[PDB]
Parts: sequence; C-alpha cells; structure tokens
Amino acid sequence: SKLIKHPKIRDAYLAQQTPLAWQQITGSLRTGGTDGVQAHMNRFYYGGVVFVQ
Amino acid sequence: LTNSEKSRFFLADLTGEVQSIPNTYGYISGLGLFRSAPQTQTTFLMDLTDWDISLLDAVDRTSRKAETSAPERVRQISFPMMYFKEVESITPDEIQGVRQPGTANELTTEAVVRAKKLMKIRTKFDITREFLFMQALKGKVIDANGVLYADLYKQFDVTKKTIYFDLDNPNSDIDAHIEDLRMHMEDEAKTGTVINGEEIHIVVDRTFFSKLIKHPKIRDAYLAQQTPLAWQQITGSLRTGGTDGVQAHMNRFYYGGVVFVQYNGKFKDKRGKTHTLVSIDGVSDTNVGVGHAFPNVAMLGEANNIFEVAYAPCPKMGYANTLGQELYVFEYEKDRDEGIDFEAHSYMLPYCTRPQLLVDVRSDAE
Amino acid sequence: IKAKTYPDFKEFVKDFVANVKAGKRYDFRKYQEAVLPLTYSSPWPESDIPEVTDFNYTPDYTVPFSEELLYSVGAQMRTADFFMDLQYAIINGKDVDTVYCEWLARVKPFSMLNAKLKDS
Repeated sequence: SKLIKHPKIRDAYLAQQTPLAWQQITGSLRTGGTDGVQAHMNRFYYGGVVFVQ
Repeated sequence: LTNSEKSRFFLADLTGEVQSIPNTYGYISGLGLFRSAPQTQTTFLMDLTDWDISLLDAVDRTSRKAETSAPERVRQISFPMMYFKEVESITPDEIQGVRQPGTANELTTEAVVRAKKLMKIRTKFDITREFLFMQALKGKVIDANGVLYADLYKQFDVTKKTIYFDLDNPNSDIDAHIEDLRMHMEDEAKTGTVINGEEIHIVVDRTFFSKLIKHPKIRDAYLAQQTPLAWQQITGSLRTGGTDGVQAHMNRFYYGGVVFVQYNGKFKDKRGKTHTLVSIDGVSDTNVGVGHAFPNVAMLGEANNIFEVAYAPCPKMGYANTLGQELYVFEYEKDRDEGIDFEAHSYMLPYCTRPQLLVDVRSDAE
Repeated sequence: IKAKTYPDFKEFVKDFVANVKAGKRYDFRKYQEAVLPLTYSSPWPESDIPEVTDFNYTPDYTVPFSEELLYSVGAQMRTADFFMDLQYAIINGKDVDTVYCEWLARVKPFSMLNAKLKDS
C-alpha cells in the first residue's frame, strides 16, 4: 500500500500512457490464483521487477 | 555417500558440495578498444609533430611591404613495457590421500588439480589485463603495486580535463555539462579532420548513475514524453544490454547522443586493497560519483586508433626478436620425478596516443 | 485554503504567501494531484488545502539560490516542492516580490515555477 501510492511511482505511472493504465483499474494482477483465500493476488510492476502481496 | 560425524562408528549423509567462485569482470577487454600490436623489441618510439600554428594575418600598408611567417616543431618519445611472471608447481603430496570434496571416499587426481591450477592462472592473468586496460583508459598506466610505468599526460604534454556535473544541486544544468564534455573532445582532438564528439564512451559507477537518473531535470525530460524510450527509462528495467561478466545486463541511460553505462568492476591486490575499476585516484569520499569518458573506434576512424596494446617476447631461448604474444605458458618436470612446474609470462603495456581525450566526470561541484 | 476560492494562480499565490507570513504552513507533496487544478487560469485550488502543525522541512540543497531568486532561471522541480521551498524562504526571512508564472504551461508533477525574493 505504501509503495503503490508513493509519489515517485504514482506520478510516473500517471503520466504513463501504456495499456498498463492499471493505476485506475485492478491491481489484483488478474494473477495470483493462490493464497488459497483469494483467487487473485495483488501484483505490481515497476523497475523491471514485480512486487507480490 | 555415507560417512561419520563425531564418532567413527556411526554414519551420516554427504549431500554434496557448494562452491563459491570469485567475480571476474571483462567489460573493457571485451569492448575491443585496444588493438593488438605485437612487437619484436622491448621498447618502442614515436614522433610527435605539431604544426599547431595558425595565427590571423595582421594588415600591412601597401607601400611599406611588410609580411609574416611561422616555424614548425617535431619531437620524439619512448616507451617501456610491463612483465608478469606467474609461476606455480604441482607435487604428489597434494594427491596422496587427499579426498575429492563433495564425495565420500574418492581421492583427488592429478588431472583435476592441474586443470584447476591452469584455469586459475589464466583467469588471474586476464583480470590484470582488464585492470591495465582500465588504467590506460584513465590515462596513467599504474601497476597494481602503485608503480608508475607510463604517464601519458606528461609523455605527451597535455592536461587532463575533469568535468564537475554537480548532480546533487537541482539548479545545475546537466545539458551544459554534457555539451562541455562533448565539445572538449571536438576542439582538442587536433587530428586535422572533423570530429563528431558524440561517439564517446561514458562509463560511470553506482553513485554517478543514480544521482544522474534521479536529477529533476533528467527525470522531467522523460516523464512528459510518450516515446517508448521514455516509458522504458522511467518505468522499465533500464538494464538494457551488455555483460560485464558478473551481471547478465549492464544498465545504460540515453540523454541525447551520449550513453551512460554503469560499470562496477572490483579487483584485489595481494595486500588486500580493493582496486575499483571506475575510480579517480584521490577522491575516496563516497557519495561522490566518478566516471570516465573516452572515444570509441568510430570517432577518429580505423586510421587513428588512439588505443592499442603492445606485446613483446620472453627472455627464453627461441624467443629473441620474435613477435610478442598475449600469454606464454611453459611446463617443466622436477628432477627425480618430484613433480611438475609451470610458468606464465606476458610482456605487455597499453597506451593512448591522445591522452587529452580521456576525461573524468564527477558528481560533485567544482 | 478553501477550494476554488481564487479565480487564478496569480491571486492564489498572493494569499498563499500571506498565510505563510501569518504562521500558517502547508504540506501536500503526498496528495499533490488532488489539490492543483490544471492550467494556471483555472480557479485555485482544485480542492481545499488543509493546514499542518508539524511542518519540519529541511531540504538537501540551498533553497535561496541567489539573494533574489528561489531557483536558477529555468530550473524544473516538482510543483509540491516549489511551495515547500517557497515556504522555507519566508520562514528564514526572505520576502516574496513576484512569483514567476506568466508564461508557464504545466502545473502537474513538474513545473518551472520561480519567485523573486527580497529581504525582511
């Protein structure tokens, strides 16, 4: 929660105009079928790495 | 794979062996900047001519009939080279009763010991070649023991240019510093031809690269840009391409005709001091970036190849007045079947014929 | 500072400095996009800017560039950072004469805002 809303990434993705406009849409990655409690797990892409909650 | 723990009468399990191998950097060696110049002599000479004399024509009076003129100048220099004599021996005492690591009850063999010793010799011998290449790129060929062998700036009567980028101060203009770096290489090449000034290599370290990409001007120039390059450099990996030998992709940055490449190569001497490849002798403070800028093969052409390394032969019979080689390896047998001996020689020195082009860039103010 | 009270940026920053001179301090670098309207001719601010009571801002650079300039002419910085650096100058004893916003075109994340400073 702290990382996705940080001003350094927030505005960088806000000015971004790629299909990764998932700054408004769902961060549930539509990926993460595990956690055996949540069909989809939160996932964030930045800096070439992927953060998983 | 079953042996004892702290009692010879009980058995435990030997899963395997995990090995750690020291890092080896070979970016500068693989760049192909220094062209091989095999030699037959232990020293070489060079001529340094310098017309360097175009003044403007002061006017005269038609009746007085005065005029001007201008002389010339021609000088000569010389060059020594460095010699390395890695040597190691193999004796049966390292095979008698020594078990192979990672296995339970298998002894080591002579072949594997010889192979690992030879591989260690070769890698130890080429890491110093990479270090000497970086030292030549810095402009002063200094031994790992701090023994000066070729002071290019002196031998050539020039001065090194240091550019203070001042990345910590948001008011500094990165464009002006980049333009100054680009123009210095254009107006100081002095080759009689036209100079692009943007074909230059720029090699920096962690601090310089991070401070540069963090600077508000640099970030703003790409934040409001819809090019895929801007997207990749603001959000994407920024580890575009290359391989320094330890990491699969070197991280590069584009801010015009110049490309900033982050190179982090470290080597140690026999005394334990760490010789970081991208450094300036003197600035030991941290939180200050250090980088080196130098032309590529495309700036002056295949004609002028500022960068080249000369190899010379060995002091061994059969190798007198012979073209030098990168590495000579010899094998000898100890008397009375006492073992085997090895040797490794190289008579080499890299140099740059126009050291004024090699400039250093720093991340702190002047 | 109530939302859309000032019909432009020029009259917005006129009473933003006056509030700072009165002891009021503001901090909105975390929710910057929610308080700055786009274009300098739009009513300011977009949403009400709350006051703060724990304003402890020490920048990493010399905020007063010259004795009469907040930044070097042409310096680009985050818009929220401009207001903090401006607030740092009034706190330390510098007075604001004119805030340079005549020909500026951007308000969101990065803007080329400058102020002409004076003593007392």
